[PDB]
Amino acid sequence: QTNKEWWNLAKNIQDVKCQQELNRYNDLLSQAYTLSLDNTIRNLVFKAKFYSWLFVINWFKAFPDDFHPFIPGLEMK
Amino acid sequence: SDPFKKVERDYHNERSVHKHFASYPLKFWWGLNKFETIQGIHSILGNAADLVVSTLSFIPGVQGRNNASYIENSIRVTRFRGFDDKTQ
Amino acid sequence: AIRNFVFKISNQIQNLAAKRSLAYLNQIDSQSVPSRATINMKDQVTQMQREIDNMANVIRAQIPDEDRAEFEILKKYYVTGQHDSLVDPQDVLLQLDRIQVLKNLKMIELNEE
Amino acid sequence: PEDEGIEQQLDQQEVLLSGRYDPKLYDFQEGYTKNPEDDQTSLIEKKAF
Amino acid sequence: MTALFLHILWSISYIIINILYIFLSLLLSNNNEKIKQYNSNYFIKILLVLFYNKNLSFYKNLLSEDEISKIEFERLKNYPTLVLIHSNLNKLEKRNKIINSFINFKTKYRFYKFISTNFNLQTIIKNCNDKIIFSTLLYIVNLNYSFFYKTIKNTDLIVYLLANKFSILNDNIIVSKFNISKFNDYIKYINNTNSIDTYLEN
Amino acid sequence: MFLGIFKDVIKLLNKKVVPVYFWFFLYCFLSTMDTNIFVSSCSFLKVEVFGKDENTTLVLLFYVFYSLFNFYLSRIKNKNNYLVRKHLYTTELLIELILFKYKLIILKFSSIKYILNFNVRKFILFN
Amino acid sequence: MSALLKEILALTVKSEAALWKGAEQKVLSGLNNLAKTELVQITHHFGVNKQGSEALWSQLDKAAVGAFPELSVDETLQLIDGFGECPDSYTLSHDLNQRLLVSWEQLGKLNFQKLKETNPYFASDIVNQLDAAAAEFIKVRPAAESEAGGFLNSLGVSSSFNTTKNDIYVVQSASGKKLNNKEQREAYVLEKAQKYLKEDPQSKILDIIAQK
Amino acid sequence: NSGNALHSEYGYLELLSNESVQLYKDYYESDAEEDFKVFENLSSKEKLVMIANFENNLLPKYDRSEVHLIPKRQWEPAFGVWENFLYDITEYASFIAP
Ligand SMILES: CCCCCCCCCCCCCCCCCC(=O)OC[C@H](COP(=O)([O-])OCC(O)COP(=O)([O-])OC[C@@H](COC(=O)CCCCCCCCCCCCCCCCC)OC(=O)CCCCCCCCCCCCCCCCC)OC(=O)CCCCCCCCCCCCCCCCC
Ligand SMILES: CCCCCCCCCCCCCCCCCC(=O)OC[C@H](COP(=O)([O-])OCC(O)COP(=O)([O-])OC[C@@H](COC(=O)CCCCCCCCCCCCCCCCC)OC(=O)CCCCCCCCCCCCCCCCC)OC(=O)CCCCCCCCCCCCCCCCC
Ligand SMILES: CCCCCCCCCCCCCCCCCC(=O)OC[C@H](COP(=O)([O-])OCC(O)COP(=O)([O-])OC[C@@H](COC(=O)CCCCCCCCCCCCCCCCC)OC(=O)CCCCCCCCCCCCCCCCC)OC(=O)CCCCCCCCCCCCCCCCC
Ligand SMILES: CCCCCCCCCCCCCCCCCC(=O)OC[C@H](COP(=O)([O-])OCC(O)COP(=O)([O-])OC[C@@H](COC(=O)CCCCCCCCCCCCCCCCC)OC(=O)CCCCCCCCCCCCCCCCC)OC(=O)CCCCCCCCCCCCCCCCC
Ligand SMILES: CCCCCCCCCCCCCCCCCC(=O)OC[C@H](COP(=O)([O-])OCC(O)COP(=O)([O-])OC[C@@H](COC(=O)CCCCCCCCCCCCCCCCC)OC(=O)CCCCCCCCCCCCCCCCC)OC(=O)CCCCCCCCCCCCCCCCC
Ligand SMILES: CCCCCCCCCCCCCCCCCC(=O)OC[C@H](COP(=O)([O-])OCC[N+](C)(C)C)OC(=O)CCCCCCCCCCCCCCCCC
Ligand SMILES: CCCCCCCCCCCCCCCC(=O)OC[C@H](COP(=O)(O)O)OC(=O)CCCCCCCCCCCCCCC
Ligand SMILES: [K+]
Repeated sequence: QTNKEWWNLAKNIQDVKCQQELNRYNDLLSQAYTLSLDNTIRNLVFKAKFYSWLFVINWFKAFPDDFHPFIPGLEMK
Repeated sequence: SDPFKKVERDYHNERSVHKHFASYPLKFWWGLNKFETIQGIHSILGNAADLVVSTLSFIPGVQGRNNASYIENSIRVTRFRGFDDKTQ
Repeated sequence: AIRNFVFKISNQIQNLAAKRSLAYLNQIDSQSVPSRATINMKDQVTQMQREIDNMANVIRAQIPDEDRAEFEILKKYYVTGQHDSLVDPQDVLLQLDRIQVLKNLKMIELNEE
Repeated sequence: PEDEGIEQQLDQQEVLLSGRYDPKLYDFQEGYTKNPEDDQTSLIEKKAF
Repeated sequence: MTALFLHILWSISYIIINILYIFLSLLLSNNNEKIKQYNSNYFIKILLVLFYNKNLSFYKNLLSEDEISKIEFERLKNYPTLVLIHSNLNKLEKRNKIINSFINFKTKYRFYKFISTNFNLQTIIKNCNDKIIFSTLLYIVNLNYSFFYKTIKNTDLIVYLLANKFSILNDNIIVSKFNISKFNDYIKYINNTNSIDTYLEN
Repeated sequence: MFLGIFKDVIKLLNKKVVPVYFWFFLYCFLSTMDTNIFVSSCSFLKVEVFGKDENTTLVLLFYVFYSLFNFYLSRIKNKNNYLVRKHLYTTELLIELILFKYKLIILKFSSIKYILNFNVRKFILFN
Repeated sequence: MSALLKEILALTVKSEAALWKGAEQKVLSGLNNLAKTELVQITHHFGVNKQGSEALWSQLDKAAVGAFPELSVDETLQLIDGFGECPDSYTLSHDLNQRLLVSWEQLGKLNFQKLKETNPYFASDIVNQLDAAAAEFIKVRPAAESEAGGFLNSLGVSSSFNTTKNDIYVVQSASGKKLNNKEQREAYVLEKAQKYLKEDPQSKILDIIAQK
Repeated sequence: NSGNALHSEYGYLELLSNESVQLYKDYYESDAEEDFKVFENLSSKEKLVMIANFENNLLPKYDRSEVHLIPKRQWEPAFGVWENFLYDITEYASFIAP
């Protein structure tokens, strides 16, 4: 359960054997969420609502950087 | 030179264009006074220059700032007071 | 009396400093807290260096092959020659200018073919 | 001599061999949790303990 | 301009210290022989490292060659800004003594033959003529270590450098220079040094 | 030792440490425009050069002349010889330009959040 | 031409007195007839074989001085090698030694420039290799000074490049072979110093090593 | 002279971690309900946890606390307050402190 962009980033990242070390790259691996969309008026209203809801749901999750269940890492790599 | 002509008041001269296009890219740096960091840098440089002038004031014809005078302190302290870049 | 008190203070300070500076070598402290702290510091340093290296690797992979050589030159310089006085940046600039000469030749060929 | 280090080792041995701290007699749990849950530490941490 | 500010403050401090030194000399015993006996003191050594330069009269004749060399070494080793200030001051020397070497072709070729026989220059430079490598090495030595030509013979210095370089290994080697006092250098040094390699002697 | 102190003062004021440009700047700063010998006599500098609130034409002409002269000098020097150690200021400027190019590449191919996290971690490690 | 060169080669290999005399005579007669390449080749062969009359070597010096401008890098190197392994009683006039010295220095400078331009880390790597095992007083040396002129040299002040010289050299073998220990390095340095002293009695390598 | 560790002081710590793992293996050798493969490719936190329980049994088991004698410089009445104070300061900076 991953995508080609994340696979490319992971394969470029080499010589890492520790989950904490990989988590140090969590921000870089977050680029896999391309979420490519056009900037039409409807898509812009969507993007706004979706990103606000994502911020709210992340606040409710309140997970730390150590536990990132939705960011694929060492096991899938 | 003839500063008298410049001093002379004129309707057209007063209502003409004084600042041209070329001056804007050469003088836009004056807007950095808005930043507290830049204001502090300038104040530090001015205070250092004043200290140097005071130390070298022993030579004739050079007088440093006197802390007793109110005008000097007020002008040195309120130079950036109430600075607003939005109002012309 | 006063001298003895001063020396007692000095001895306590020196023991504290020696502990704070070299407690990671021995196991006097249960659980080896200073040793684990030093190991963590080294791990963080190595992870930061390897993170820089991996960022360079991914940028290299994503970079076009035309300017891959320029990226290699810039990366090697930023890693090694920035802190070295004997490395003259003029030579690096000359290499960049040779690459730019090739690029300009290709550009003009495309324009006036 | 009653040396400090040797006495510390001997008292640690006495405390651990008294049998009052036998792991068989304890059901380790988080404690701070609202509900009774077993120890949630990692496998390596359990082996270290 | 930061260098100028540092130099000016150091000059003010030096003048004040010299005034204090003259006052102390005129007040106390006032004997240079007595003063010279304290050159090994901890605080006197610190003061010398702080305000001693070969182009100034402070302790002009009160220090020997060994003491001056030790003071210079300490300053160069554990005092960055003082080293900067004193290196700027050293520009006043204006020595600019440039001396050529190897006037006689016979002697130059004999030295080249000795170096070629006793050392392999292919290790230092790859895919190049031996004579060209020898000339390049001479040019490098002249550029870098010519400072010692005032006291050390060029041929002797070159032989010493070659022997020290080849003592490590008679093969291509890689050398990394680190200043652990700096954060970046320290991190790189600890990351690059491995205990297994040291044990294996690699 | 008074003569030694005087010699030390002269050396510390020597050109190689206290630039004559610094001395000239200090003199201009301390003196007014009517007492400064370099500009009090000269009406052109005091009026035409520094007396105009806007002298764009003269500034542009001076800049063009200076640029042409400096380009000619640099080209001649590069054509003649290049194995000469350059000034620390110019060397640092070139180093900064190269580092800026590399940083631009890194920013282009990296995320702002990742950059910020890496910089924060590096600063914490430095502390 | 080719036959004469082959004859010279064969006679030099044979290393007979009469053959050397005949060679010397023929080459002396045909110096003008032979081109620059043949002259350089025969000079190199005579140098390597360690033979040749003083008059022949003097005339070869004159010819080399005359035809020096039309020499390539290989020709210059061969001439240098021959005049290096020339007979002892060959005190040369004060123009060929100057020409050879200038040519060698120019070749070294050009090679240094080309190598540095190809790889900016060439000089840094060489200096690091030299200073790895060097002494503390050697490392203490100052830094290079900027010789460039202009405002910073006339009206301004240019800060020196000198900085703190407390550095640690980590040496690792590229191939991976075991490196020499401290005692082994000391023995190697001592042996090289002894050989250099034997070659030149006046060398102070002993004092240099004893310093640190 | 500093709180940071040198290169020679990290191989020792790596050997400490390896020795802790090997000590655990040796002690629990005769235990069926033990899988040692988990010790392969440990994380940094796991290595720190093992180093926490690391122990060295070749060290002396007695207390190493002891008393060292540092001879003093008896006060010299022939000098004076300031001269004696400076002598004491230089002694502290040169011999007593190091
Ligand atoms: C003068 C008045 C100024 C004040 C009023 C300003 C307007 C009101 C305020 C609006 C505020 C909210 C924003 C609303 C619009 C949002 C549009 C949007 O996000 O669309 C996504 C659209 C798609 O982007 P994407 O999916 O990320 O990638 C596109 C790729 O290029 C891939 O594309 P491709 O290569 O496959 O080719 C297709 C591409 C091809 O696009 C091109 O680049 C081709 C260019 C062709 C010529 C462009 C000019 C003709 C159209 C002008 C706009 C209509 C009139 C505006 C003036 C109204 C008043 C008189 O077209 C598209 O992808 C779709 C474009 C359609 C969206 C824009 C049309 C509406 C813009 C005007 C505002 C809408 C409300 C108007 C209300 C009044 C009138 C009803 O994004 C853009 O392209 C944005 C471009 C920049 C827009 C700037 C704002 C509009 C400026 C119009 C010109 C006005 C004169 C200049 C001076 C203005 C004052 C400084
Ligand atoms: C600056 C200019 C303006 C803004 C421009 C646009 C934004 C630019 C910056 C951001 C660009 C990136 C945008 C996001 C890209 C996607 C990132 C991503 O991957 O995040 C997704 C994230 C992945 O993270 P993870 O894998 O969970 O790892 C957690 C780690 O902690 C790792 O966590 P993480 O690092 O991945 O954190 C993700 C976080 C990264 O983004 C951020 O951290 C946000 C950065 C920008 C905002 C920073 C704000 C800082 C505030 C404090 C500073 C002072 C503020 C003062 C303000 C004064 C004035 C008010 O994503 C967001 O929250 C994106 C929000 C973007 C919109 C920002 C604007 C929000 C405005 C809200 C206004 C307030 C509310 C409305 C008004 C209320 C009052 C009337 O989550 C998901 O994939 C969600 C999946 C969907 C299902 C979730 C279900 C949750 C519930 C079940 C949980 C249990 C699961 C099952 C059990 C366990 C497993 C078996
Ligand atoms: C080697 C080089 C060679 C070069 C050679 C060639 C050279 C050529 C010539 C070049 C010449 C160049 C000369 C010029 C260069 C220097 C120019 C200069 O001075 O500029 C520096 C300039 C100087 O600052 P300043 O104006 O003097 O500061 C005023 C004082 O702070 C006074 O402030 P205040 O006290 O009156 O009230 C504000 C209050 C702080 O009170 C507040 O909290 C104010 C909150 C305001 C509203 C924030 C709303 C946030 C929500 C989004 C925006 C909503 C829309 C409305 C926004 C309105 C505007 C804020 O400030 C404090 O008291 C803070 C304590 C001061 C010490 C700490 C300093 C921290 C950094 C400063 C910013 C801190 C912001 C904190 C925000 C809150 C965090 C919890 O610095 C800045 O512009 C700020 C720092 C940089 C910010 C970068 C942001 C990048 C974008 C980030 C996007 C993602 C995050 C977005 C959300 C925010 C984070 C959660
Ligand atoms: C504080 C005391 C003030 C006393 C005032 C008394 C009145 C007389 C003043 C005399 C000095 C000025 C006139 C003579 C200058 C002669 C220069 C010369 O020929 O030297 C060759 C000298 C050769 O360099 P070097 O020694 O080899 O060192 C190599 C370094 O790379 C070169 O750098 P460095 O490490 O040597 O240090 C200089 C460095 C800076 O050093 C300093 O800070 C200087 C500190 C003060 C030094 C004061 C020295 C003079 C003291 C005179 C008074 C003595 C009094 C003694 C009596 C007793 C007093 C109690 O300057 C720069 O290179 C700055 C360039 C970048 C612009 C920075 C400013 C804007 C901010 C840009 C931020 C961009 C960030 C990124 C983007 C952010 C976006 C948001 O050339 C230069 O340094 C070129 C500098 C070009 C830029 C200068 C103008 C920009 C501002 C400079 C810093 C601020 C001070 C400005 C003057 C303030 C006057 C009140
Ligand atoms: C509330 C205010 C705001 C600030 C906060 C409050 C701060 C409170 C600070 C309190 C400090 C308490 C210090 C207690 C020390 C007790 C020492 C001790 O054990 O006593 C026995 C000791 C017995 O002497 P001894 O060791 O047996 O030696 C006698 C032998 O027969 C002779 O043996 P010898 O001949 O073999 O060799 C020694 C001889 C060898 O000759 C020397 O080395 C003599 C050197 C004379 C000075 C040379 C420089 C002249 C230029 C002026 C000073 C500029 C500063 C640079 C000083 C460089 C180092 C001297 O020198 C002597 O005779 C040694 C005694 C020298 C006393 C004469 C000088 C006194 C004034 C010093 C300067 C004070 C600061 C002035 C700042 C500027 C004011 C405008 O008592 C004395 O003889 C001296 C007692 C001195 C008591 C000083 C109390 C000062 C209280 C007021 C402080 C504020 C002053 C104004 C500044 C305000 C700034 C805000
Ligand atoms: C004086 C001027 C003050 C101006 C202050 C304006 C502040 C506005 C703050 C809005 C916050 C909205 C938060 C909800 C989420 C929004 C969408 C989002 O997350 O962005 C990323 C989204 C997603 O883009 P993306 O998909 O490319 O994201 C890239 C990141 N990855 C790769 C991970 C996907 O960006 C957009 O869709 C475009 C954003 C910019 C749109 C600009 C529209 C015009 C704005 C005009 C000015 C502001 C309005 C008028 C103000 C008047 C004041 C008087
Ligand atoms: C043919 C040559 C004639 C002149 C020869 C001697 C000139 C020596 C002095 C140099 C000129 C100083 C002019 C000062 C008055 C002035 O400019 O006056 C015009 C305005 C005055 O500013 P204010 O209105 O804020 O007082 O200047 C500016 O806005 C700043 C411009 C720069 C001035 C200093 C010079 C900088 C270096 C110039 C080259 C860089 C690019 C410049 C823009 C194209
Ligand atoms: K330590």
